[PDB]
Amino acid sequence: AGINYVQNYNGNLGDFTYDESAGTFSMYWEDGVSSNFVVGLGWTTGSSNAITYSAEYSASGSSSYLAVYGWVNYPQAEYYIVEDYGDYNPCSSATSLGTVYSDGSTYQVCTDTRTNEPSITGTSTFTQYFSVRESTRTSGTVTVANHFNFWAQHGFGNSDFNYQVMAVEAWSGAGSASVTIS
Repeated sequence: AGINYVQNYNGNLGDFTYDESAGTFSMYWEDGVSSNFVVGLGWTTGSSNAITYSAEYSASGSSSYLAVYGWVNYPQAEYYIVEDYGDYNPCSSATSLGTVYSDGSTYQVCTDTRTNEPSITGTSTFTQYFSVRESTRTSGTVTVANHFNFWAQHGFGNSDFNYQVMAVEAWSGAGSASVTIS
């Protein structure tokens, strides 16, 4: 992997363990949470290389994602390639951009605008891009490039990347996750 960055945003709301040199991490939020966490492992600068992962992920009670997650500095954007998830589909509610096919499934693609919300520069206004896998799974390869190229026709800057990680996020309910990046 060449993992050089640990993502920890409110990981203390649950039990986050990781080992950078093995590329593994776990997160348990068995009791539930009612605030947002995002944890995981990755690289201080994102790129379009494929990511292969393997996970156990149990969050059917939970507003949660298992996703490639990362940011672009300018135009400021937060992005997700959601491989599996719980009770909430961000594309149910956001503006639809269409569909992309990659790595064995279609993904619905959507975007949203967040105003004065926490971001890599503090509090600011940014765009979100989502690809949500139609056949959810917890192991495989994500050909990031196919998503970036599709989003780029819709304004995604597709360069000037900040961090990028394989992540678990939850903001409600309980669940459990253990992930290896290969």
